[PDB]
This record gives sequence, structure tokens and C-alpha cells, in this order.
Amino acid sequence: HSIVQQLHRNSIQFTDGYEVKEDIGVYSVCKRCIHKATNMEFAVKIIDKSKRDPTEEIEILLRYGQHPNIITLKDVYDDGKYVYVVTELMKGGELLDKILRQKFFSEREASAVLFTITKTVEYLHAQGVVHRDLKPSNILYVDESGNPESIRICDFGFAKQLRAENGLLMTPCYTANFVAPEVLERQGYDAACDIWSLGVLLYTMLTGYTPFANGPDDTPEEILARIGSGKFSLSGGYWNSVSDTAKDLVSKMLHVDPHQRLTAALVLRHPWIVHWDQLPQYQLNRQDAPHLVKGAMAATYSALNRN
Ligand SMILES: *[C@@H](c1cccc(C(=O)c2c[nH]c3ncccc23)c1)[C@H](C#N)C(N)=O
Ligand code: NA
Repeated sequence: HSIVQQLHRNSIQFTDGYEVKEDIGVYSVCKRCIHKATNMEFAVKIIDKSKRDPTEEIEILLRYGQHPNIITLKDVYDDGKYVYVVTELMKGGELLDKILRQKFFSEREASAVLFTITKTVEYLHAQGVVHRDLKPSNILYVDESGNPESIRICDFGFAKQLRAENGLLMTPCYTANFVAPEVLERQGYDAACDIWSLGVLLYTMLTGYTPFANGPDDTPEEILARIGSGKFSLSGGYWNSVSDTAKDLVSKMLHVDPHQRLTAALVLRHPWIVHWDQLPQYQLNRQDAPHLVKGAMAATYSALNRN
């Protein structure tokens, strides 16, 4: 029965030092705001306490915000009814959106982008944290520098830390403590779902289209059907100028069975991430239809989270 501190109705009000502006994103309420003191751009996430408890997420942001590739928390408030998670704004747009519009995008470049991301996911996992919503629309650029250092994993709304039955936070390594079985199980599947979403990312980065969807009109049943089959083509036209190490890595990360699927750690050991200096550099023969992909991607996760 320790104190949280995250439960705080202090004096200063959020809208007392911040000026709200237009909306942002596309299931969590977000808006752009300005610091009424330094006039700097910030992103704020408003949450209804009556509809959800954000304590879990807020803490994850605090203890793991320092990570360069994790959206940084800059401030937070609680007016009693809502909670104002003030983080840094993303002016670089969605990472996938930008990359899919770069005709001269190579594997060596795509391999660097994924390396940076997985490196972040590995750390999170190592500290007993899973995202459980690691879709491409939640991976963005902080600025338009174009470099991987400006990559940010965002929206830890559905994130969950690992802890024993009594409440102690433990890492996937430390086992001495007593943790519920189904919990240790769910924490294993969740960590696999993240890697799978990264497989969806790499897939789209290479080809130019979504693996389990063609457009925003595909029926939920046919998509889930493709997802349940564990079958995906890697010998199409767009798959001609693609190395086998890529095709291989892409099949491993997307392995239908979670157990046989690679973990963040293993992914980083794959020769496609390790021997990146061997990878090709000539532009990838891809499909140019980022808007359609954005529709297909949304249709995919829409069916997934249908339940
Ligand atoms: C909402 C949310 C919260 C905090 C910051 C952002 C953000 O910076 C952002 C995401 N997509 C954007 N596109 C253009 C400008 C800024 C963008 C967004 C929600 C959560 N959590 C989310 N989409 O991440
Ligand atoms: Na950060």
C-alpha cells in the first residue's frame, strides 16, 4: 500500500499555463498546445478518468521517457476529472508515411530504421514492459531531420508493466518472485504481438503494401483469414529486388505461431540487422500508394481489435 504520487490534484491548473489548439492523431483524444510562458509547441493527451485509469501509462512514460526513441513526457496535470499528459509534439509526421514516399529508399536504410526501433522495444521488454498497440501509426518522427535518432514510439495507452501478484515490479529475467501463470503467459503473447506489428511494418517498408490487406474496404473476415492462415507471398514482382535475408527476417517476425516467432533480441541478431553493411543500396522497386496503405493498415488492426 505505497503512495503513487501520480495521484495528484495540485494547485497549478493545466489550462493555466498551456494554450490548447487543434486536434491531433486519429482512439485517444489528443491536441496541440503552446506553453503560455516559452511559446513552445507541445502535444497533450486528455483522458477521462471515469472512462479509464491512466496511472499505468503515465508511470511507464516517467521511468522510460529518458529513452531517446520513446516519446518524452514534458508535463502532466489532473484537474480532478481529466488528466493532461503533456508530451513532446511530433512534427515529423508518421514514420511510415514519410518512408513510403521516398522513391530512393534502400534496404540498408530500412534496416537502420528497424534496428533503431527494435533496440527500443528490446529494452522495454527487458524491463517487463509491452506496448500491445505497436501499429505503424504510433511510430513517428519528432522532426524532419530524417535520421533514426528522431524516431519516436508513442501512445503507451495499452502498455502494461510486469509485476508479481503482491504488486512488486519484476523483469522477465528475475523469477524469484511469485507471479500468476496466465499473467506470465499473457505477457509472453503481448511481447510477441509487438514483434508481429514490427513485421507488418518491415513488410510494408519493403514492398509498399500491407501484408494482410489491400485497401480500407477489405472485409474483416478475409483479412483475419489471411492473418489466420500464416501465409504471405514473398516471391511477387515487388519481391524481386529484395534480398533473401529480408524475406527470411520478414517471415520469422510474422510467423503465425507466437512461440516460434522471434523475440526483439533474436531479431537484432538476424544477419539483416547485423550485417547491414552487406545489404543492397539501390532504390526498392515498390508500390507508390501511401494513402491506400494507410487505409489497409487501419482495416487490419480494426478487425484484430474487433473483440
Ligand atoms: C495522440 C497523441 C498524443 C501526443 C502526441 C501526438 C503526436 O505528436 C502526433 C501523432 N500523430 C501526429 N501527426 C501529426 C502531428 C502530430 C502527431 C499524438 C495519440 C496518443 N497517444 C497518438 N496518435 O499518438
Ligand atoms: Na525520449
